[PDB]
Amino acid sequence: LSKYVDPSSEESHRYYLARRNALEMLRDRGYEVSLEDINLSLQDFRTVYGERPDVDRLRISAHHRSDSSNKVKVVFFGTGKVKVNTIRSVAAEILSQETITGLILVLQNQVTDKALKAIELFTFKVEIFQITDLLVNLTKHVLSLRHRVLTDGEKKALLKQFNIEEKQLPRISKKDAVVRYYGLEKGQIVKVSYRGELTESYVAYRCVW
Amino acid sequence: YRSETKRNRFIVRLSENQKRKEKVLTVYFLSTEIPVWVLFFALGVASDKEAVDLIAFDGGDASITNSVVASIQEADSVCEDFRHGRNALAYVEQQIKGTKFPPGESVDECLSLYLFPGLKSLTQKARFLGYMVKCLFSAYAGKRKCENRDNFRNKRIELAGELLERELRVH
Amino acid sequence: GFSSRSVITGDAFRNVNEVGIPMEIAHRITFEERVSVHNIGYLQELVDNKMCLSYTQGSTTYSLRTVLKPGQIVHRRVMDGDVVFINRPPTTHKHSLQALRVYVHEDNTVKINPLMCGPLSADFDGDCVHLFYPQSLTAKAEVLELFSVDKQLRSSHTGQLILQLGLDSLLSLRVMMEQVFLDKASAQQLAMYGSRSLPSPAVVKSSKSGPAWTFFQILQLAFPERLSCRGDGFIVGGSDLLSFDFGVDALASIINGIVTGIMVEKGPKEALAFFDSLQPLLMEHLDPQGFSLSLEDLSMSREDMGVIHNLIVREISPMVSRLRLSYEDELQLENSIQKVKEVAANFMLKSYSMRNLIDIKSNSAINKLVQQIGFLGLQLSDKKKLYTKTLVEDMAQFYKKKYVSTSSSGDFGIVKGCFFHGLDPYEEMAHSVAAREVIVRSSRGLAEPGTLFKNLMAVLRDIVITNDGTVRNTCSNSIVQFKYELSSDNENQGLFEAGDPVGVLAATAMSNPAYKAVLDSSPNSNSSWELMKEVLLCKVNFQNTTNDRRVILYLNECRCGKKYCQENSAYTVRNKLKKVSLKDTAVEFLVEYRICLHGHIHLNKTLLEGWNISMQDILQRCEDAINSLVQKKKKKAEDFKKMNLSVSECCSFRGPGSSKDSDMPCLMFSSYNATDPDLERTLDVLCNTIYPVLLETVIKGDPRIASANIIWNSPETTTWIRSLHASRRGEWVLDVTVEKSDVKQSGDAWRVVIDSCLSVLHLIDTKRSIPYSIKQVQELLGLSCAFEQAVQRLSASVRKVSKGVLKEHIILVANNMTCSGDMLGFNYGGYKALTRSLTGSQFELLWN
Amino acid sequence: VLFNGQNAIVAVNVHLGFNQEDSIVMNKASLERGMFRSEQIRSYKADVDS
Amino acid sequence: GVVANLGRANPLQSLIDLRRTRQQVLYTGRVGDARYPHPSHWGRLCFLSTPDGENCGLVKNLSLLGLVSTQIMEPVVEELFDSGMEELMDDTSTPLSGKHKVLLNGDWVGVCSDSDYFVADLKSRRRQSELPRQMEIKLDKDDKEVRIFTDAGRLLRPLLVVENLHKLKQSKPSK
DNA sequence: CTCAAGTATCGTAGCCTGGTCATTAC
DNA sequence: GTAAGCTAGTATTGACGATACTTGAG
RNA sequence: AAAGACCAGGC
Ligand SMILES: [Mg+2]
Ligand SMILES: [Zn+2]
Repeated sequence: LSKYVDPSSEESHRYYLARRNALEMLRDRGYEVSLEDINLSLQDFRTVYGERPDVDRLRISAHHRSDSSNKVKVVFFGTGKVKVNTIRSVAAEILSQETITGLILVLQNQVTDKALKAIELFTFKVEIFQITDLLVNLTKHVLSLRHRVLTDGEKKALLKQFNIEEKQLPRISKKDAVVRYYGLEKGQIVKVSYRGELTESYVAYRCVW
Repeated sequence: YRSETKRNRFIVRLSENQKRKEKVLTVYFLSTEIPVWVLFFALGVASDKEAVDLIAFDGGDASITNSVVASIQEADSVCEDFRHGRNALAYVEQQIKGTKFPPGESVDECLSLYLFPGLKSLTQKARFLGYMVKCLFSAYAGKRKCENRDNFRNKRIELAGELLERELRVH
Repeated sequence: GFSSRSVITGDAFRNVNEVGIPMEIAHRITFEERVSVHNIGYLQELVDNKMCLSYTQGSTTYSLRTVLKPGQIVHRRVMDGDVVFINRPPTTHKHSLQALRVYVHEDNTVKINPLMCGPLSADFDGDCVHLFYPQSLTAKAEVLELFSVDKQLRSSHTGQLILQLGLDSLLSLRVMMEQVFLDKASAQQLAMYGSRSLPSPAVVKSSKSGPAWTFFQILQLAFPERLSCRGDGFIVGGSDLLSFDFGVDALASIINGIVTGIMVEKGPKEALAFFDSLQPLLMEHLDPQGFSLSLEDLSMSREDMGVIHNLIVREISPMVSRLRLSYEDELQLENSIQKVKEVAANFMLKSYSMRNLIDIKSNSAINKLVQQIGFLGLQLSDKKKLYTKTLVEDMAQFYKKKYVSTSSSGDFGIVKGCFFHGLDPYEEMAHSVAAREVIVRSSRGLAEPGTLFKNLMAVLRDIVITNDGTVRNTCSNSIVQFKYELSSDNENQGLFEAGDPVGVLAATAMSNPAYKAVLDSSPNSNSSWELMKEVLLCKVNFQNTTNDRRVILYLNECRCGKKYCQENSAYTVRNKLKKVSLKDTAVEFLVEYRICLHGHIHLNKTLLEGWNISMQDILQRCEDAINSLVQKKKKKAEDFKKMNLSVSECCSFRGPGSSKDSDMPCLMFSSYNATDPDLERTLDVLCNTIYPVLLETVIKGDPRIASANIIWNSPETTTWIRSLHASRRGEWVLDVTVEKSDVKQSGDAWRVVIDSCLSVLHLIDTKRSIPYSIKQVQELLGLSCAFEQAVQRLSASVRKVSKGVLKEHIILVANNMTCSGDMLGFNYGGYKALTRSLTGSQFELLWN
Repeated sequence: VLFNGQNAIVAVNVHLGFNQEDSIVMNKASLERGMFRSEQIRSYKADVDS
Repeated sequence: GVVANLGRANPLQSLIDLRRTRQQVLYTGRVGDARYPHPSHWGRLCFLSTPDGENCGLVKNLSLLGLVSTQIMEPVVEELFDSGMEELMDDTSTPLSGKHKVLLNGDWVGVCSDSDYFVADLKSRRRQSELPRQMEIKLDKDDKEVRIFTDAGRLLRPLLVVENLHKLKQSKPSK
């Protein structure tokens, strides 16, 4: 290994890392997904799906841990430049399937400004990602910190103390890394406790805005 | 080349006036872009071999040969057989005369007045143009350095006579 | 009311909070008083002695230059005991407003205590101050209550004291420490200056001499009564200095501990009384001894100078002709010349006068003495200097020209001589270039601190600690922070209180080290100001500069636990990444006639083998790229219709010049769609379209990585961009830089380094590698990670220039930057962004 | 006339803390005997029409 | 920045106000190496004394033995033939390889075959007062060129000539 | 039928206090 | 009325950010 | 009056 290079296909390895990243983000978000559907090798991935894998034979993912009616899917894509008629037809068959509460669209090379408004009208809440953003797990990095979201009652009890109206708080934008990694809506309030030799024993509270 | 008169400025440029053209030679004389091969045959040279003798390439250097054959076959793409008698001279007549504020002169008196003052014959002006092009090609290949204006061998110092002359000419 | 400008001089024998005012100033400035009960007789005495200048009863200003009834305004002249406030004209003097008590003299200057030079950052070489004179009574109360010296004793930028024992006082303490005992006459003469009583002698009787005190009993003569405190190197008990440990490396810190003991438990003014009794005692101790320096102090021996010159001509000069030809990352020069400078300092601190007149642990002040006694060191280089490289080449050629006596006997950028023995004319010119560059950088370069302070005050002006304790903006009434300190609450008071303008304090604590760094303009203080600007001046719009494309890649640890296997993985990934193209191997392009015209790209045989490339590789890596470029962006690229390629190890066509005769490797190409009736247009298409696009084809490595070099890191900064991994210190890293043509929007360089690292990615430490710029960390890891990294970088840069800045101002700066939602800068691009996105009135008195 | 000043005898020594921060201490009797004694002439000008 | 006031605080301020030189620039604050000493200042401009404000390095001071040349009014081109210079013929057909070009104030006036005899004979005729004293002769081996300057504005300085230096012994040491 | 972009320009680039002068008549 | 004879007519030390235009192509 | 232009001292 000290000087080894893997003489295999890279695109199967890219779909492997991106699919385990999707599974990881669902498991750390909280939904029940199968163990070791995360924890599997690259080699047995290459045995089960090949070296040049097809995308519609993906992992149709599972539902909520404690709730039952909250279920979700993933949709992978092809390489070339995309047009939104594909997304509307696949959304028609998605809503025809059984029932969901959303899905993750992992795109490949481009999203369209015609696309985001033409997926905005659908009857659930879906996400759009990028295939090259999903390689390294950002919550496995050393510099990452915990973002424990507090309940609506704890939000009320914090707004009790300082007599404030939620737009005088410090903010965190919704097009942020950890905000889309946990799939947070506007108006939730998250806290973070800092470790680090100038900011130890220091906590912060931000409102998604 | 600069001088006293503002009508004496003479520039030879090595550039692309445009795929992927070879770099060619251009003359900016009397606010008029002229190919340098036309000016060579206008000053009185007879052959391309003696024109590249006037430049004196010192051999080799295929970029120099590429630039001179591109400038030849670009000279031939502007005037139809400029090498025949007074064709290039008529070309620089109609190229000088069409400018903004043309000079009150024919081209022969224009050459004897505003082209390289201090030289006698047009033969010597062709030789000086070949020396100028040799200097440019030698700087191109990295054998010559560009002038920097911080080296004081490129500077003159003006005191009371030089300033008082300039002030007195205005009034 | 009134103002006054005057030249300052010093006076060590009056009190710290006293200012001496010239009589010409004092007899023309007035103070106004409202005459009423408890001051009829006292003001009547003054008007009888013609010390009141003017008067007004009602409104009609009748002059006196009249008896007193209660209710009019007397304007008397300045006398002893009044309060003025002092300010040097605040060019950088942002917090120097001090309140002082007035005495009058006959000279022309303004006299202040020498302990007040560092709170004002003034010296006695021509400086002038402005004195202001408060007229209203509520203004007198505000000046006396906020800006007095005992009120302002503990600093608000750092946690330290604004009053430190300096030049002559510390030297007096050092010479009082190297001899320990004092006889009776000088001890009683010193005891005349103490506020306490002289103790019994520590030594009552020896058989040799008489009684003798120690200097601890002299130093204790300034304490207050019944003091008992404790610190690091001292024990004080019962107002007696019981213990004080040895040192000269500790002495100033022990004095600072004694003063903070007194000002933690002693009074309302007792630390000032301590200084007011200590300083004249130390002057009167040093005065019957004197202190000087001779030529012997400045003359290094012949042996030590021979060792210095031998270490230079052995180590420094053969290296400097190697690693200066490389690029900027090799500052090994500075470490090695610092080792030789350490040797020189160890030599020169054998003279007793020189070690008492400097701070030994300081390094900016110890390089200046090495330049005088020994060599000057490096004076010319072509890295981040304000002059160009043509000047450096001209100076190297001039070095060849002038030392015609055995040229290249050393380097041209190293000066070997000293100031004490004199420079050559060449060494003088080389030193004069470096001095001129420092002077220009210090004078012209004072506009970026000037801009930074304006944009810092424009955003940080209205951030106040409120009455409930939350640090809030006041124009928008939004929470910037929930607590300013970490132990402040309504049971425990602290250094900061409600109503404090903490934003202005943060802005000034940020602007001070910037101005200090530029006014010094050392290489270290230049690099620190660079590191500070790279945090404080970020841009919310993507500018895709050089730092935006840089990525640091880390590695794993211990292949099979064998020695020398981590560098092998480093070059494995380097050999996978690094870009070398076909034109890096091409030498000539030879068009042949045998359809008819056939091009021969000729190669070099050796660099194919030194990089392990074969020719079928080059055929593949040309063919895939040319078929992609005829597939991508299909217009004006129909020259590759049926163009042909071919490969051979040997062709030997060998056109007229520079033959290799055999195995000159050749990539033949041709065309077949150009069925032309002329050769002259075929030569145009094969020499002006195809041959350009066939040169920039890359053969080994990835086409998007512009560079990927290996740095050993290990800068004894211990993982400068890591926070908690291990106690390891010697990792080797790759600093990948992507080409400009690939990064389009922000965050792309990480995306194209990870995707191009994909077949070798089992070797890279995925959980540790990060980008280089702080906005790219914000794009990759999020806003909280960017906040913590901005604190961690700003702290290092500010600690390199000026030591001990409090963490509260840095945390407030990083909170105010990232309060809008995304990290913004202190420039116009950040200011208009937030502007688009978006004490007084604190209490009220009334009767009861 | 290339040199404008005096030859003063200088000692390098501390003087009760009165020469700190680049101050100097001078001699009273050397000043009374005429060292560094200076004359100064100022001109005040005015014009009218004739 | 052309005409200044004369200062009379002491005679030295008046002396150094008359010996200054200036490089005027457009926006003061973004120049190249104009503010720095160049090695071609040696002996003619002081590299130690300069202002420190905005005019740092842009205003120079003359050295002590520095002289500014003036224009030579006599014709000099016809006395160049006596040292081994030949004419520039008019045929544009003859090649001139090996010969060095001579340039008088930038104007090409002739060629010379041996250049290490032409220059050494011109310099010997200048040291005997039949050529003007302010005439600059530069031999250029790489460009194959001999440049001669006789115009105004050049900075000169005196130097000892070593090979003529033995002519003091036989003279008399009167001042 | 619009983003980006490749130019095409605009405009500020050290800043503040002192003292001074010399200020087109037509 | 001065426009700064007509004056050049690009034909000589600045150099970046910041805003505004004429391409191809989904 | 107001601006230009210069010089000096700091930052
Ligand atoms: Mg000072
Ligand atoms: Zn070949």
